[PDB]
Amino acid sequence: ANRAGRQARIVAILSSAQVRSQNELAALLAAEGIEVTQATLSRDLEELGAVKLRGADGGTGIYVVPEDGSPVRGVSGGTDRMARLLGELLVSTDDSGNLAVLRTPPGAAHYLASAIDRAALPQVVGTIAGDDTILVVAREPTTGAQLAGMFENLR
Amino acid sequence: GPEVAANRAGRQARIVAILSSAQVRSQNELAALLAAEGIEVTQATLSRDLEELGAVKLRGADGGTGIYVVPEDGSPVRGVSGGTDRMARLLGELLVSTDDSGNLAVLRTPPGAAHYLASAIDRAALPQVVGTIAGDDTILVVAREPTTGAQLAGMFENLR
Amino acid sequence: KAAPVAGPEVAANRAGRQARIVAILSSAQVRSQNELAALLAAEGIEVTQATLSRDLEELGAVKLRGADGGTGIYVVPEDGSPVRGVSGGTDRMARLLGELLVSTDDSGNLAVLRTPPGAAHYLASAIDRAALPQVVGTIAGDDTILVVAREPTTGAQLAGMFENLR
Amino acid sequence: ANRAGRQARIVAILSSAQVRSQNELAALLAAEGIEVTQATLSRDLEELGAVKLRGADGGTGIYVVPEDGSPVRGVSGGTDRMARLLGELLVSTDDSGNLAVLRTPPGAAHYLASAIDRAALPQVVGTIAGDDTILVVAREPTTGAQLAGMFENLR
Amino acid sequence: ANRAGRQARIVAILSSAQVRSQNELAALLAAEGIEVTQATLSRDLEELGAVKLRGADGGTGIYVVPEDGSPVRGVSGGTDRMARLLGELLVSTDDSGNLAVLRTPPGAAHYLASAIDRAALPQVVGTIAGDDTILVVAREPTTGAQLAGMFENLR
Amino acid sequence: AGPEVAANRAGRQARIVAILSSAQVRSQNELAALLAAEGIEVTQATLSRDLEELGAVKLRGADGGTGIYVVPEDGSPVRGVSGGTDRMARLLGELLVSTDDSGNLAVLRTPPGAAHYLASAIDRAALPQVVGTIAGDDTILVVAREPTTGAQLAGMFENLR
DNA sequence: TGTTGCATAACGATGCAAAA
DNA sequence: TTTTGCATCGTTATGCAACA
DNA sequence: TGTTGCATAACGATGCAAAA
DNA sequence: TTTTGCATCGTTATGCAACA
DNA sequence: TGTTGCATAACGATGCAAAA
DNA sequence: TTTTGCATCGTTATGCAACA
Ligand SMILES: NC(=[NH2+])NCCC[C@H](N)C(=O)O
Ligand SMILES: NC(=[NH2+])NCCC[C@H](N)C(=O)O
Ligand SMILES: NC(=[NH2+])NCCC[C@H](N)C(=O)O
Ligand SMILES: NC(=[NH2+])NCCC[C@H](N)C(=O)O
Ligand SMILES: NC(=[NH2+])NCCC[C@H](N)C(=O)O
Ligand SMILES: NC(=[NH2+])NCCC[C@H](N)C(=O)O
Repeated sequence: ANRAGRQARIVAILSSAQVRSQNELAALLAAEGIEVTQATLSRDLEELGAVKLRGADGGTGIYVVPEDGSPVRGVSGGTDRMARLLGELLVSTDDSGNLAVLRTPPGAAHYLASAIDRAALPQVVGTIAGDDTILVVAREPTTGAQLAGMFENLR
Repeated sequence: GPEVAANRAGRQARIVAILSSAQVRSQNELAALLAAEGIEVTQATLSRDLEELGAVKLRGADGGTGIYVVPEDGSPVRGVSGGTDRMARLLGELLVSTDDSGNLAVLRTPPGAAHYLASAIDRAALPQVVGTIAGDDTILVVAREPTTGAQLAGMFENLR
Repeated sequence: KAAPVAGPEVAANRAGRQARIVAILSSAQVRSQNELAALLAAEGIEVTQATLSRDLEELGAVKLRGADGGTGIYVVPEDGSPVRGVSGGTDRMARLLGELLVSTDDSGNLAVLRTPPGAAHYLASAIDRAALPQVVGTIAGDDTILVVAREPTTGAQLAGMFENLR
Repeated sequence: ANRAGRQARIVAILSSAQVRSQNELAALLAAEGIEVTQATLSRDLEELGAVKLRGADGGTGIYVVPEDGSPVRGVSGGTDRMARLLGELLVSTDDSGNLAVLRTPPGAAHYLASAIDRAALPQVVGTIAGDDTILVVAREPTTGAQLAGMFENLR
Repeated sequence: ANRAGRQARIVAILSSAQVRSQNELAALLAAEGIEVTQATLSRDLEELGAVKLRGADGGTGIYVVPEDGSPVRGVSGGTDRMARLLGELLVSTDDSGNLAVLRTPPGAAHYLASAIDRAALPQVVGTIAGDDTILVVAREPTTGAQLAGMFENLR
Repeated sequence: AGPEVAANRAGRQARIVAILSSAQVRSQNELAALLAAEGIEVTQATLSRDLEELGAVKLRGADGGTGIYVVPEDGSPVRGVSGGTDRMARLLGELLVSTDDSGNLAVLRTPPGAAHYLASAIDRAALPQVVGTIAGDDTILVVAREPTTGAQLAGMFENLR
């Protein structure tokens, strides 16, 4: 029942049991020989990298050891990221009234359009993408003409 | 404007927004940043929300108390699956017909409803589905072997 | 036609029934609501004329006189081709609106609605059927809808309507 | 005699009033001088071509005179129609298992895919369209190979 | 003479070899008995209809004999073509400001929208298609109202 | 006085296909001229690299040798040849989230909206073992042609980034 | 049927003292 | 010098009732 | 890592003279 | 009368370095 | 809040007799 | 010879309660 030897037995338990909470982890260890208290397990999981992952509607969650690196890749970034994509797949800029008209390679529309929404520009009312064209609605007083050139200057 | 909504649709979309561009490490903290927009809700629902959103409190700070992150569509959380409570709702609201062929399950919906339903299915991340793909009034659900298309169709059927 | 024996298993709700209704009215000569209830029954779909009336009323179906004498047939306007002359329709749009509407905003003659991912097209469809006289038409992406207000109505004005209507 | 001068006054009433029912049409005529009974109005509207149109969720409906020709163009046809479209915009046919893979000109996918659904082929489980590609799922025992060639033979 | 018997042996070589260049075609013939020079082969391929086809990212290319007729069907035409499609699947025209609103049969949107882009109308800033609706952005001074009626007059 | 094109491949290429479609280009240097006629100055070196990635072919239209340039229209890939990975491999390591399979199907996942973009590069690749593709928003279905299997395709995409 | 607040149990991280 | 347990309190989950 | 220009080799079409 | 080779020059491909 | 059945009023088409 | 009204009955709409 060594200290560093206990954690190696925890890893195995997790990779074959839906461990709900730390209490139930004391049990899975208890009936297994090794016996500890909730407080200390919280410490092991801490340094063991383990986390409490769950499905999209999977209630409480389960403790599991992260594999490759990051267990979850959450929602994308902001402005600087859009700038990079923008320069990568922006074909042409144009405007008409409060409207800015972006043209992209076939199918690339939605991807770029999303990156734009992500940046949450205060001067933008929202976007709509087709296949090779995006409409960017500017909010008063800002004009589509402005946005048009605006996108240009970070392509 | 933009004038957010006074419902789950509005609040949730607003929730993911914040958690994405901020360092939220506690549910009550979220309730504060929401209040900072005229969005007042109790921690009870917030718990019910980011649980339906599939949000996880990953330890970013090298010490216990970590941050909140919401898995980006297309990149479901590796390891877990759970999620039906909602899919079951939309399923009894949008499902027109179930049918199958081979390892494929063919769901039908009203016009335009295709993508919406499939999204809830993707979040459900069912272990027996490899993934989904939607058109306008049709969804294809790829059953992962040895599970069959017929079998999937059955599930969707008696689950509404 | 659709049975779990040799075909697609229809649903036990409005979604399923309605989609099945339009199907029949399209490939058949239905001239009475009770007749519809029969052809539906012929598929294990049993419903009363009360709801059928509520259904094809929400579907925007009309009893056009095809037979040169009074008693005509039923037809459901094809999306993109709304009925010319009338507009009415909110009861449903109002429902989906309070369920899918994330945010309302505007600019010029445009009203910008936001929805959850994928919900864009679904909502816009209910709006198209509503055929509001002050909207020229709609167009949806994935999480965004553009509603073109017809002059002199303004984008701001439309945004307001959608707002307090949920 | 007079019976034909009355109908000309009915046309005008309709083009400027939300006439709900035939009773309320007797009223609109009554307070206007001309007076008749429900039974006969049913006859006038009959031969006048008038119909009771309504919005998608517009409740009861209103009597109106059809303009150009047909007031409403309802849901499309069936098999023979698909055949026409099919020959018009089908680029290539192929298959793999229970799957038939149709290729169309850019964007034409959804249109053709719809025409296919309309035909409601008993040997088809449903379709899904992208931009220039459609997937047609065949139902056992029918194979995608069959459908593939099937489409070919009516292009 | 023998000149007509050599080409028949070239056809076969091509239908079973990735012939990169004409030099390597002299070799494939050389070690086969028949021997000629680069200059003359250029002439044979010329009248043999053969062409140098290649994949989308398939480098140099390969000589192959066209089968049915045209080996490649390239990007679509221009204005007169759009006119044909336009009359075929245009449900209704309308406008609001610099915007023209086209309505099509379900799913037909993207197809027609593409044909419009193809015409590259100088008075058009670009288009965006949904399912049964297209938005056509006019460029100043041209108004959506103009475009709206413009489309009408070639339906 | 019009749409302001871009100063990159995205802009130039889209502009290239435009010209080749509505014109009779019979030489690469000629293209460089018509491009220059729009403030688009590039060397024949890249133009060669461009219309090679576009899959353009110099088909003999004029009854004599010197023919014109045509770019195959999406949905109508060139019959006979396949080649094309250099680009698909790029987008693949940039947009591919996860690979999975089932039966004759390969299921690729991408970020939101990226689905169609990736699938397009795959379609142009015209791989002999793929019958075709179809994309949603964050998912692509790749139909492997027998005897090739879905699992097999998944593998390829995997170790190719 | 779907949703939210309230009040309470369930659960996890950490200071501080004792033990190996 | 370090590790574990105790005890505490910040944090998250849920039965239940109210309401629409 | 992705891209473009430069300079150079690789490659293909054609006039002109000799050969079958 | 036609066909092939020589030689030439317009056309296309690429190693390499520069640059971001 | 969304939905469906039940029972009832609202509504429209038609046979048959009287009126212009 | 035709047109309108009466009266009837097939057809469609809805308040209300039950239920989820
Ligand atoms: N699917 C296509 N190839 N469409 C071509 C035209 C696209 C249209 N302008 C849009 O972005 O909506
Ligand atoms: N209204 C339409 N766009 N119909 C075409 C799409 C139909 C096809 N079953 C799909 O869901 O992809
Ligand atoms: N995942 C996505 N496809 N996002 C696109 C969002 C913006 C896009 N213009 C729309 O119509 O909503
Ligand atoms: N123009 C495009 N977006 N092409 C993408 C093609 C992807 C796939 N073959 C589909 O039809 O969905
Ligand atoms: N089947 C549908 N998606 N219908 C809704 C269409 C929404 C909008 N009118 C568009 O064309 O984009
Ligand atoms: N934002 C969305 N459209 N989500 C639904 C995605 C459904 C399916 N995975 C697809 O890619 O088509």
